[PDB]
Amino acid sequence: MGKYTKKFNEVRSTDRPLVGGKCASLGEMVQAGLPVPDGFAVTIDAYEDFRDDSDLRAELRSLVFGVDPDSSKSLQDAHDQAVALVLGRNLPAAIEDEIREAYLTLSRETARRRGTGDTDRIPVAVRSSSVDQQETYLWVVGADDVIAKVRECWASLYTPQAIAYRAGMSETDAAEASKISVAVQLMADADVAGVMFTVSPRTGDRSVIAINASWGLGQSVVSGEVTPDEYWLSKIGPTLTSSRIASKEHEYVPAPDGTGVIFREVEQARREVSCLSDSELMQLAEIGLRVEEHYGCPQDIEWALEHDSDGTSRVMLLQSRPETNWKKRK
Repeated sequence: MGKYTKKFNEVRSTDRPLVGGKCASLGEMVQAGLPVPDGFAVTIDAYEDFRDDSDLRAELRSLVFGVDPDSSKSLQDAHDQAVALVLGRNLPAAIEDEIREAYLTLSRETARRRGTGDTDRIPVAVRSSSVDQQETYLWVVGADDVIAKVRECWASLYTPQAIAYRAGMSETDAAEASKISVAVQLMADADVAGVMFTVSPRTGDRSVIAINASWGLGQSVVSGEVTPDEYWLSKIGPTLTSSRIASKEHEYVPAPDGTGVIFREVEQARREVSCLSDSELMQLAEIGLRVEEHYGCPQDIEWALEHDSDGTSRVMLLQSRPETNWKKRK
């Protein structure tokens, strides 16, 4: 059937009926040639056919429609019971196996691409996706945890707040507002990571690109636990105009078992070397231009770079927002 998961490369914008907003979002981006972490959507029908396999639907509705919406003890109660069922009832085999298979596919493809161990335990993020509250689990490892966290996502539909808000609506609306999708995406396993601005934070010059980069996970650069290398390009060209290479003393990497990060020392030989090649700056610079023309304002981008087993450098776009000062001023 194939009804329950869809790879990101195949999700379009016009798939909002089946994957929701966040996921059709990520779909248009890949489509616009913006390289977001690879993964798949768990489609709205995974949750839908779950609640329809037994009386589960009637009972959750009953619970939501039952509540004293001005009593907190009423919301707690309904929340508790609702969640127990959402994590508890049997998941239909067709749903479970497809989610399992989609994850194994991602893990094997990735282990091939990264040229790392094919151990079916690739770390992923799992994040909820309303059809029109964000739940996020990071560093999820193995098919069992993916299934477990996908269910947690479905359960977050039944917070005190979320219940109270649907308890109001017409049955139609609550049914439509109970639809959910789930995104399963690679955690980065960055060789180099960092941030990029398509405007100078300092001057508000919108004709330059600033990249701050360090070894391993972007966390060391985002949290200021390392002194990054700094590069400046002009957009016209693009032309590299300036670099400043630091002693990069620490990095974060994935934990071996994939469940967290670990802080460690960058060994001598790598500390004072430039962590981005001239071709990689140009890759990054080009993605910044794409990303900024897509959104239509200057960006503050968080990126990662992986070197694939064959050798090609692959840039991942992890997050992106308007650059704050440009925005503050405006």
